[PDB]
This record gives sequence, structure tokens and C-alpha cells, in this order.
Amino acid sequence: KLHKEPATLIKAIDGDTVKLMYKGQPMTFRLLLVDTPETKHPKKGVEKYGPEASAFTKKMVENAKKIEVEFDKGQRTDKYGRGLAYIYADGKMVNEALVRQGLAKVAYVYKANNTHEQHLRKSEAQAKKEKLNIWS
Repeated sequence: KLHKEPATLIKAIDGDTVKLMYKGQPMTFRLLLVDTPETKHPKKGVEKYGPEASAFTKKMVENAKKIEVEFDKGQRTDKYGRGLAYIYADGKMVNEALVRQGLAKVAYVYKANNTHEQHLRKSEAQAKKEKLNIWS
């Protein structure tokens, strides 16, 4: 089953992307099962709530004492070379926190990487009941 591995923060890039030192090598990680408003969107400019999601992720990983990555069962890298994982800051999954705060939507499953989809779905449901940020 899944297991967490240590990593070291290098730089927070976007609400859904963080650069980390994983096993002695820098890597860009794309947070699994989440879709945050972008600030660095190819087409379309700084989307609504983009700055908020970026600040949220940034704050969470920078203030953490221990960063851990957790790959799922499917493909572990996307077509851009970004690792696909669940990121944890001091035991708290950053993917879930974003959703729970209404700063991200739960994305489509990417090649069998859906172990935590149900959990995330529940948090997203709650965030919309509470009309949080995106769900206003």
C-alpha cells in the first residue's frame, strides 16, 4: 500500500505545484486529484482565487517542520516530468486542506491514482455547503 517519504521544500510554485528535493534531486510536484485556480495559467490570466490558493499552499509548506510525499498506485510522473503525489506538511495533507478550504476542486482521476479521491470528495462537499471561497 502507499507510504510517505521525506522531502525538502525548495520553492512553492503555484497553488497546485511545488518544487522539492526528493531523494537528493530537485523535482517539480503536481498535487494529485486537485484543481486550483491558476496564477501561472498558459491561456487565461490570473484566475479568481488564484493568489489565495498560491498563498495557502506556500504558507503551509514553508511553515512546516517535515514535508512528506506520497505517490499513489498509478503513474508517478505526468507528461511534463512532474511527480504526481499527495503532499503532507506536518502530517496534514496539503491536497485535502486546499479542497476543505474551498480553494480547489477535486480533479479527474489520472491513471489509477485515486486512493484518496473519496476522502477529498467529502471535504469538497463540505466546503461548498459552507460556501467557502470558490463556492461563494
